[PDB]
Amino acid sequence: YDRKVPSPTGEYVKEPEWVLETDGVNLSEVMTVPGIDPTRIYTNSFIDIMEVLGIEAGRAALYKEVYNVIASDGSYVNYRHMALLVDVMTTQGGLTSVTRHGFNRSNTGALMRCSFEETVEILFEAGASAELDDCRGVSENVILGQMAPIGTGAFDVMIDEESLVKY
Amino acid sequence: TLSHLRRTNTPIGRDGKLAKPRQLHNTHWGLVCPAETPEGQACGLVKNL
Amino acid sequence: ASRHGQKGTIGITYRREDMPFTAEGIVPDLIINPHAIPSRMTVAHLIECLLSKVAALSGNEGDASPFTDITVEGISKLLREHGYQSRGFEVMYNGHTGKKLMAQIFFGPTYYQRLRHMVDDKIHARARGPMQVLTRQPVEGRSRDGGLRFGEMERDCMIAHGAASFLKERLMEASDAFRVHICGICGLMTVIAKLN
Amino acid sequence: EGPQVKIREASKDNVDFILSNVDLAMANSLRRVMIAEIPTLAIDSVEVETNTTVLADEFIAHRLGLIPLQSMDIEQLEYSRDCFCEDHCDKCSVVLTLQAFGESESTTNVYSKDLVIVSNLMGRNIGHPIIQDKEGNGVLICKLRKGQELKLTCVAKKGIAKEHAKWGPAAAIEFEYDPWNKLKHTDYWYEQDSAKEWPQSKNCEYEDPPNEGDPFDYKAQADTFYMNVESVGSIPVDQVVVRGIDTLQKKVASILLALTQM
Amino acid sequence: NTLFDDIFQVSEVDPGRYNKVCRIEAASTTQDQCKLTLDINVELFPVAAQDSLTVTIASSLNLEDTANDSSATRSWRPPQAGDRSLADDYDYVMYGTAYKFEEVSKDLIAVYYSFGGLLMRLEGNYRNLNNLKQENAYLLIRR
Amino acid sequence: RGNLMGKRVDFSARTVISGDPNLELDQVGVPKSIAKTLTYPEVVTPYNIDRLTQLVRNGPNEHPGAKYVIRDSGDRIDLRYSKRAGDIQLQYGWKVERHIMDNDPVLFNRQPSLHKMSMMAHRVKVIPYSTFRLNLSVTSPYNADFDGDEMNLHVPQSEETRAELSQLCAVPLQIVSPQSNKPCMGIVQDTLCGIRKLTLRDTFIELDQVLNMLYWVPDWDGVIPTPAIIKPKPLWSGKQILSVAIPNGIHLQRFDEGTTLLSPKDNGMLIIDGQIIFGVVEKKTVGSSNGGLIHVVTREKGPQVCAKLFGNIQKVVNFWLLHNGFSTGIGDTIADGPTMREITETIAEAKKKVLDVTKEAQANLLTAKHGMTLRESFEDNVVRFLNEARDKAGRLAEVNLKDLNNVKQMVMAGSKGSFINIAQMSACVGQQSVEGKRIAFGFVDRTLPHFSKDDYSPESKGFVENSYLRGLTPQEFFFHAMGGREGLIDTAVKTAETGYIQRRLVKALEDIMVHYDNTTRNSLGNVIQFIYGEDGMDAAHIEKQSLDTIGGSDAAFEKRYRVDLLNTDHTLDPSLLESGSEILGDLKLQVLLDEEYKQLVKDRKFLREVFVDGEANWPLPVNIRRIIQNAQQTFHIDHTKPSDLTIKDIVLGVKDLQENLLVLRGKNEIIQNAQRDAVTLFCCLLRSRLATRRVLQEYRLTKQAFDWVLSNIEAQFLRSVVHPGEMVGVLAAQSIGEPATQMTLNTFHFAGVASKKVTSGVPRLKEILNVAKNMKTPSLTVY
Amino acid sequence: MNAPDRFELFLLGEGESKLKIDPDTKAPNAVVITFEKEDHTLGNLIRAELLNDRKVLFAAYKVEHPFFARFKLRIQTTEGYDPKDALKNACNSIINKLGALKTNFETEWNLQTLA
Amino acid sequence: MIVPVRCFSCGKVVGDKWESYLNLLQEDELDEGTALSRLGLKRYCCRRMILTHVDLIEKFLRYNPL
Amino acid sequence: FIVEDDESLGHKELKVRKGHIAKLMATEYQDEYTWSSLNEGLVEYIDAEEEESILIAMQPEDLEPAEAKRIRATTFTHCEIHPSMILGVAASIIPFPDHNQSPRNTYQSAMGKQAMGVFLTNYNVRMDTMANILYYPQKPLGTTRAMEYLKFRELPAGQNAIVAIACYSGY
RNA sequence: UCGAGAGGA
Ligand SMILES: [Zn+2]
Ligand SMILES: [Zn+2]
Ligand SMILES: [Zn+2]
Ligand SMILES: [Zn+2]
Repeated sequence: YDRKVPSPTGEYVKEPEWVLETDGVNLSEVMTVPGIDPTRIYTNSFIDIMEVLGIEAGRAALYKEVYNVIASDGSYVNYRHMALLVDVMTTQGGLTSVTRHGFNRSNTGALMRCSFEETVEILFEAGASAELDDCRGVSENVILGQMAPIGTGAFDVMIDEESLVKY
Repeated sequence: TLSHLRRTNTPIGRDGKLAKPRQLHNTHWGLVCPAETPEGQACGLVKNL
Repeated sequence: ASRHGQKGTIGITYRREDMPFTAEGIVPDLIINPHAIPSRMTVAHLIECLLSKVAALSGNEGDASPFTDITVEGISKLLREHGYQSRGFEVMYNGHTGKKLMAQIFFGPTYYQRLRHMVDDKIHARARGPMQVLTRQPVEGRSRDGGLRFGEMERDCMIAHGAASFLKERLMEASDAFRVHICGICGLMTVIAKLN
Repeated sequence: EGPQVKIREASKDNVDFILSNVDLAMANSLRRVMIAEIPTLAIDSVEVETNTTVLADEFIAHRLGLIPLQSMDIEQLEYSRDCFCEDHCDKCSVVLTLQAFGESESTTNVYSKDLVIVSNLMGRNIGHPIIQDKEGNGVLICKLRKGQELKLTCVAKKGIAKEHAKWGPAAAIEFEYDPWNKLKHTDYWYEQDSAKEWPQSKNCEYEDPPNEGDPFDYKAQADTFYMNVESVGSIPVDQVVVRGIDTLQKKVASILLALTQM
Repeated sequence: NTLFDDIFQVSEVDPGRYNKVCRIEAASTTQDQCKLTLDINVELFPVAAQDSLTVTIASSLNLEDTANDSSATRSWRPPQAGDRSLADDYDYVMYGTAYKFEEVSKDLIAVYYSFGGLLMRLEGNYRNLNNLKQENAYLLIRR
Repeated sequence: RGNLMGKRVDFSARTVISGDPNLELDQVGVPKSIAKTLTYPEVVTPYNIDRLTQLVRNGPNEHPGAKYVIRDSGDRIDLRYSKRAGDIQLQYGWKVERHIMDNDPVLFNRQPSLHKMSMMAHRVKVIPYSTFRLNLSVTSPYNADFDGDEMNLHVPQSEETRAELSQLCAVPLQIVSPQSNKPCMGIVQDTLCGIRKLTLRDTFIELDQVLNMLYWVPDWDGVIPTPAIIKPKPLWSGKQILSVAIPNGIHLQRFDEGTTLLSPKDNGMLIIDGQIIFGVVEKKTVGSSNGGLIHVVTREKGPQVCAKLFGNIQKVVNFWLLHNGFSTGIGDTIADGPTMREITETIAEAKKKVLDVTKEAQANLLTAKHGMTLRESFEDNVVRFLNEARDKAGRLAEVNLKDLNNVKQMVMAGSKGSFINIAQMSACVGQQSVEGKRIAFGFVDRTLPHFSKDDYSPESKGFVENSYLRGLTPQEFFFHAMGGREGLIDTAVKTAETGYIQRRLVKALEDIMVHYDNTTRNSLGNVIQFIYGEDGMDAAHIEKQSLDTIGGSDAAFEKRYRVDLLNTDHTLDPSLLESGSEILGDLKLQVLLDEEYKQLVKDRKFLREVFVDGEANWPLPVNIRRIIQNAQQTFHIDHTKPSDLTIKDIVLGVKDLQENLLVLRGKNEIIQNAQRDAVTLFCCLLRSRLATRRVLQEYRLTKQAFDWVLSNIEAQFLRSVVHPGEMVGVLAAQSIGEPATQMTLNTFHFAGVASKKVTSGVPRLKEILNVAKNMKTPSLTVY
Repeated sequence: MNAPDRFELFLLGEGESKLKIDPDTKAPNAVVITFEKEDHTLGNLIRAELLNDRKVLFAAYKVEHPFFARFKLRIQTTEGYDPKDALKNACNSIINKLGALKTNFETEWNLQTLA
Repeated sequence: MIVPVRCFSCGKVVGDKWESYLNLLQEDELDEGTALSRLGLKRYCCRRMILTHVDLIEKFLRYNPL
Repeated sequence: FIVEDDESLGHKELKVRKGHIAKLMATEYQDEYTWSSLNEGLVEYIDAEEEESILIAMQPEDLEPAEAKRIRATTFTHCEIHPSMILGVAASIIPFPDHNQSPRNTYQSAMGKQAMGVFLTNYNVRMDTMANILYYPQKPLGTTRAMEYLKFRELPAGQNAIVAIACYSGY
């Protein structure tokens, strides 16, 4: 593997090295192996990293894949797009799924949840365990068809008195 | 009008596990058309003889 | 469409005058674009344009056929002897000014076919009409005067755009809409309808 | 006395010639006018009494418009819209009749020999279908067998080809200039040889070859416009070209006339 | 007023995938140290190796003015028919605009021109303060 | 799902879309009916009455009209019938259901709209013939080919719902995709295929044709230029005449491939003050690219200025092209006679290469690669030779073909064409494979009965030696017919799969928005970010800038950045500065030139920790490698004359600016610390650009020019800050839905990293989003 | 249907003169003239003719849209000299040039016989 | 469906031409290329017009009238 | 067809000879020697299973004796009639499908169901819910042998119209 | 209306 690294002169130069790739996932014990860098050593599966290292090192490895998945066909997306979703799955505590189970069981609003996949399932668990709705969720304002706190209705306009008398 | 006559619909379930079926099998030589098939939905499931 | 899968649609019509002409005074029955063939990789089309011209000029119905030992070089030889350029290209003049066109248009009678999809039976526009019997929203189908379904992802766009008030009115009077009276204590459809 | 002309050969339906001291634009504008802006006559409203023929009432109605009619005295006839009559008349319309019955058990063929003008001629060579068949029955209509009937009343009205191609008395204009391509307006596509691959034109004979060696003409201008004009029969091949010049300066006479008005 | 006076000898005629135009390299007589890259059409004007062609640059033409914050004269007027004469005596002739003033070696300089699409490079010295800026300048060729 | 989140709507229309060059970028060709079948309400205001009463008396049929007239009460006067349908009293404060008119903001939807785009505000232009006209260049955000493709709608009703389209959703607003921080639309088809042939040196447009090309620009001043020559005929350079469409006050620089500041191959691009200097126009030059003119045009000039350019280029280019012409034939895809012998000898070495290796596999003397089995290892060797052949056999005809070949020209510009498209059509198709593996033996040990048992030869294993030009053989046919079907089989599922993903993302996203404290939260108040995308910037304002500091040898950084007043060889020539000698040998002023260098060198080492890959080019706000180039064009700075300012002015000026580049105002330390943490990189770039030495050595800045730059960079950065209310998270959902829609429709060839190559695109993306403990790709990199 | 009528292409509408003279405010001594019910047929041979004059500083025609048969025509001439007369002269000269071909060919056809 | 009156590309009358063409290949017994050379069918658009045409009308006629 | 190893005057050749052709042609001329007469043992019906154990000769010319144009065991049991016979209905109507890309032809093997033309002759008498006909239909200029059997030269789908691969404005 | 099938891109 070729690697651009700084020459003692100051300049960054192509300094190749030997990297050994596998077809197995065990880090907990391969890290403990001497004669290998236990810093540069990245496993394909981010799910191990999150459990081995920690959630912030987990979000870090989550982007790497998310990025390369888009970077594959030579497609580019501005960091903040992928660094939002990646952070989204971690900002809960552990790892969050982007399917029925992971996010549709979250702290989120009852009417904002029954929108995605599980419809009558989320409507029964909400009414029986008695829960409130923020009426801040997009789907909620959409259902109600009222001035949503989105761009245009985020803030709230009121009448001014100073420039009313003035003109 | 002819193309609706020399046609073959297939069902689903029971079998069709870690198999094709859609993908043009070698055995479809001469018997079935290699290009006549309806895109998306039942593509490669409904063949024309 | 040609017998290849080149689903063409008209996007303007010109008559004889405006249309370009060969030295013999031949105007094309229609004009395609050079951009179809590389993305589709439709080669059999280019020979169908070709082989049909020889088949028309010789009189003898030229055999297109699938697996037949016939080559374009074999076709070109019979076309060269027919007086016309063997490669198919013909020197054309701009129907507007008369001034010769730098590039020579490929001219050949490709067998085209009309499709059962016409705009006059595709078109629709609804500005308030018959609403759904149960849901009180516009009906479906152009025929029964049915409004265009502003899909789930269309909503997702008015959200992203930051159009909190577009979709606020779009979900209401601009489509469905409704006025009700409810209890402050219970918050349900329970107030008895009288008003007057 | 300025722009010169020389007829190569002239037939009953075609005229081949050459044009000298002429602008290229005016040369191309000449064909444009000859194609569409040439005033002719043809059917516009086909009235039906009875039809039993295997052709749709509108299939026939279309066919007719395409059948050529003598338009030698076109100008005398007035445009229907320009006329003062409550729709149609003799001064703007030429009524026709196509009565037919499949008496002959055979494939009863119908031609121009079957349609009769039922309006006043006004002593003018106009409204006569063009027959060009050896047996004397030009342009085939339809066919009938036994009890099949067709009785019509097709009505001819003025109009130019800019309204419908049926009033197009230019069958196709053969247009060419600079066959040796000294002016170099076209880039010849070639894989081996330019001259060998590209067909040499009939018009090469009537022009000076480039002789080679001498650099391309810097002060280049287009001339020697070779043309063959084909009529359908509606109007004689000589009138076709002359009326093309007549209407063109007319379409220009209108502009200055209006300029003065404003 | 003039801004150049020199003669150059044809060194190379290079089409380079092209047809109507040719890349040209030449050397000056007045100074051997001085060189040129000339881009030039052929169809009308043919070129042959080792030829004496009286080259010139200059700005706006005439004797009077000499002109007061145009700058053109404004837009453009056709060559009339035979009225008004500038430096018509010269053969080929072009119009373009400069862009780069490359610092070669001590006294040596390279000035880049753009004749719409065509380009021009030249070397040596003696040009200095009177050569360019304003960047807009013509081109003249004789015999 | 079908009544609340998406429901049937009133004031909507659908009909087939059509391309048009004579239509504007922000325009819609609403059919002469439709805008007659749809109604916008207007209040009887004194600024419309005469137009309105005329339209009411124009009724619901004579094109611009009105169907209903609403009174002071709940009465709706229907003019389609009515008795006073022609009269109409027309009183103030009354409503009118008026027929849509030209330049009337309206929502345009191409189903399925995934991203923010595909849902623009096209100003109406009512035209005849039953089809929905639309601009050619606006086929990039919708991704719609005009092949009987039909489009949806929604006409706004209130003036406020309309203001939302007009001011937030207008088509030039969406000209730059925050997705890839680069443009959404660019020049395509004929307008791309033509412009290449127009912008070159071999092209000369004669005066007659030229005069009209100038009139075709509706923004053309009336200033006739001077022909690029004189000679016996006055000719014009295609670029020179195109430079007309390019607005004067814009400078572009590229330098690609060759590029020698005088390239003979017309490589790269140079445009100065809306004028073409040198180069050829390609997909890279005009079309949607991270600097490809349009990106510069919008950012530097304006969105309306750019929207106007889009139309200008189209009409002009297309005009020359209708008169120059274009075509393609069988000949355009014909390989030369000697090339035909040489293209066949390419397979001669290949059919030998395979055999020599096959004979090794049969005689048990095969080495058999690591991890792979003997069978696996062999197939991988035989697959390499087949590609090696066709991928070079493709270059064998490509390089051989002349430039006058329009097929090469179609690919040379871009528009519609790639290297593989010529290759298969002209040279050879290659080996067709299903599930990566070649054509397996369906019948026992044989692929077809027309072949013998155990025929591992490429001919019998699925290789297509022939070209499409040569035609195919029954075997070659059925083999490509097998591998061709598989393409469709998967691509249909690939397109159905990307669907469930898009929703999953956007749903889990919704509520996510920038709140009024740069805090990216949601419905709850659960903080996703404290600063949006770690900088609090709107993604459209960001551009790929090279940080000068990080690069070069430590010697070159000192040679370009170290300013030592006390030195003789490491000081400034007083020809650069005004007070050059009066400031020389100074000790109290050198304090800052050391302190500047402390903060300037500090960056290089910190940055090297950040971009460990040693990469300088990064997407960042405010294009400074331009604001400085802008001064040299505007102020016409010398060249000969010294700088009108001193060192005390630079070092402090640059410092005092950083203070003003605010994002978060909050008094407390943490928030001010976060603001420093947010600007960090921008300052690293700013300091790399505004180094006290650089400003004078190459830049040449006066007081007027420098103080302007400081004020420009400040407003441009404060302009660059994110807009609180931005649905940021419903966004960055489809700003990932859209890239995922394509991609996988091309993915195939190359093993070894077989796991990662197969578990790419959508297959591995189900694994990612769903987050499931299933191998597919367990493979760990060992450093 | 939605499509227009075929006669609309040559016929003149409700209050639309075959010519509309307006002055181009962008350039001095310049004019813009719209040709309702008219196409290339005229504009092209008008472009070619106006170019031939020496007093003509500018001449260019533009087919607005192929939908509607109206082309704009911009003419700019020498200071003091009116552009309408530049059009008036050329318009007449074209008829003089045309009338010449009408007769040259007329006699040339009598001379030619026959097939 | 009866010989299509006038060619679509050029515009030359093709009504009378059927009876002649249909016999020419029978009364004289020769190829199409010779018949289309005669009849004055110069350009190919006019030439195809007849050759590529199918006279179904003939088959519709043998259906008893009503 | 059935191929056999014996040839006293040659080497190997299929059981069908130049005498059987004139024998079949006589039946076609008059309207006795049929496909049922090929009971003779000159042709065989090869099952989906029976195909597993067989060897078919592609072109009988290319695959028979000892020893520019497109790219070109000897224990043959049977022989192929024509590789055109591998395609279905609508696929036969496609000219040079071999010269074309495979999915392109798959998209075309659907357009045939959208085509206009004449589907029958009776239609005038035959009352129907939705029917489309062509004013002047035309048989193709380019013919693929199989069309003669599919009656496409008798009941077409479109017309042969002059196609100009042009860049005549941007429409 | 409701539930099944054929196509549209
Ligand atoms: Zn209550
Ligand atoms: Zn009640
Ligand atoms: Zn009267
Ligand atoms: Zn014709």
